Amino acid sequence: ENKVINFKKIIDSRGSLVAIEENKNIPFSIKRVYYIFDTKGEEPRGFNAHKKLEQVLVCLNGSCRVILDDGNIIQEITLDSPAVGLYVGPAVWHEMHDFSSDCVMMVLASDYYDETDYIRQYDNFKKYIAKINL
Amino acid sequence: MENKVINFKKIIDSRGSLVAIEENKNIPFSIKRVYYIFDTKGEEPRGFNAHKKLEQVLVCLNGSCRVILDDGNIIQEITLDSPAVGLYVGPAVWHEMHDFSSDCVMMVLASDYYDETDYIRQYDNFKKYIAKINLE
Ligand SMILES: Cc1cn([C@H]2C[C@H](O)[C@@H](COP(=O)(O)OP(=O)(O)O)O2)c(=O)[nH]c1=O
Ligand SMILES: Cc1cn([C@H]2C[C@H](O)[C@@H](COP(=O)(O)OP(=O)(O)O)O2)c(=O)[nH]c1=O
Repeated sequence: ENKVINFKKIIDSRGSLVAIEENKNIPFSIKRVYYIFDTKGEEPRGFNAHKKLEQVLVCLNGSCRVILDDGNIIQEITLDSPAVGLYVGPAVWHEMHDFSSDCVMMVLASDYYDETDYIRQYDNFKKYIAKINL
Repeated sequence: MENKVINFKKIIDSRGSLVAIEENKNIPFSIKRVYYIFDTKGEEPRGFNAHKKLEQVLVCLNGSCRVILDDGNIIQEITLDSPAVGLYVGPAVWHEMHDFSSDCVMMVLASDYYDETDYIRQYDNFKKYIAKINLE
């Protein structure tokens, strides 16, 4: 798989614009939108996977280093353009690293926040996969 | 505001800050589209129009921007500059975006897909448009 989504960009004298439509340029319906900013420290994040949740990650400013693990393949990608999406399907583990100081990271979700949809142990993540594989 | 301006609950920890918007929860409508303006330049604005059905929430994710709202009746201006603050733009509300900082990133939550046909690009028209509404 290739989980990158290159969004259609509009350009003019004024700037750039990108539009994201649920079930249009993204495979799911948007129920939530969240973002990280004014970041500090050197601790990364993510380190989990969901069971039902489908999301798309967008680095609206600065850049961030993201790693994805479908259980089969691990893909490291550096997000440094707002016209690039990252699709994090269900059962896909993820981590965000190297956040720029000026970074703004945005996530689009298929569902509302649910602490219970978070698999926080890689090992378990892996286990879960197998079972799926079965 | 008691209506137009929204304050989202923001979370601050050792790693940074985080804001979360949930459709028909912290925002009165259903999220359908999400677009964003970035890498801006020049001294010519954006906006200048109204919608008949489209509802939106503007949010300045980085840098700042000056937005003027006009329900026909009253005019309101507000400088957006904190990702935690949302600006509700209901239907029949004319709007304009100004003074985008160089590092500006404006995001916009919309209730529906892009549709040229729901725009009102003419002030006057907006005015007439309005006028009417009142009647009814
Ligand atoms: C991502 C997200 C987080 N939050 C909350 C939960 C946390 O207390 C904080 C986000 O931190 P989070 O990145 O989920 O890390 P952790 O759970 O390890 O603290 O804000 C929401 O309310 N909604 C969301 O959509
Ligand atoms: C806002 C938006 C615009 N667009 C398109 C419509 C236009 O072709 C282009 C520019 O948007 P807009 O700023 O409204 O253009 P202008 O005022 O110069 O006419 O982007 C989409 O495709 N989807 C969207 O969600």
